[PDB]
Amino acid sequence: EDSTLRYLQDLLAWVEENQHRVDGAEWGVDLPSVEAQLGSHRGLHQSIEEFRAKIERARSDEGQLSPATRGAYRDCLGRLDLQYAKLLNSSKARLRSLESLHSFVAAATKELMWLNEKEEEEVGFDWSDRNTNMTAKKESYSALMRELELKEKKIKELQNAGDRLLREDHPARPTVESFQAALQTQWSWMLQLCCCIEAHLK
Repeated sequence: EDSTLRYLQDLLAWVEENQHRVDGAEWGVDLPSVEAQLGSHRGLHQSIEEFRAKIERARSDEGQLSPATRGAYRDCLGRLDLQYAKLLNSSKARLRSLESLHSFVAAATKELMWLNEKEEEEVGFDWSDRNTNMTAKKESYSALMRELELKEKKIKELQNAGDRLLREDHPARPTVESFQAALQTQWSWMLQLCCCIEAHLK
């Protein structure tokens, strides 16, 4: 009777609270925070997929109702199939977006650390007059240029990847943009460093 209506409304409420959960969730602002959101959403998404079994069971118990109540029951089933479809598609899209975000953020983080580490090294080296071997200094700078020429292509590859996500209207725009800005800033610092260095080689 009403224990029936209550069960269908319970399933509806579950779907509805999770729609709320998916719709309002964060994306992350750095590698560890994005990984956490992705990890968390993977479990939520599995749970949503698994929820289907409860709907197909409610669907199965269809033939258990008397003729006078099958109509209303099916109506409610239709609402449930509908809301669930919305939820599942929202959850898939969130997973997809989290995966592409994580991939981009992970690659950018790696290149930011490489750049920062390279800067430390090159700052440590004695480029000044105290180092009297101008030949050795020139050979080091050349080796640096060689490395940066390769690295620059990778950085460009990353910026483009970010642009693709934006063109895609990725819902984590702010995080993507902030990593694009971070990469460009670090690159400019590296370029600046190269200028300081060549000042000692003239």
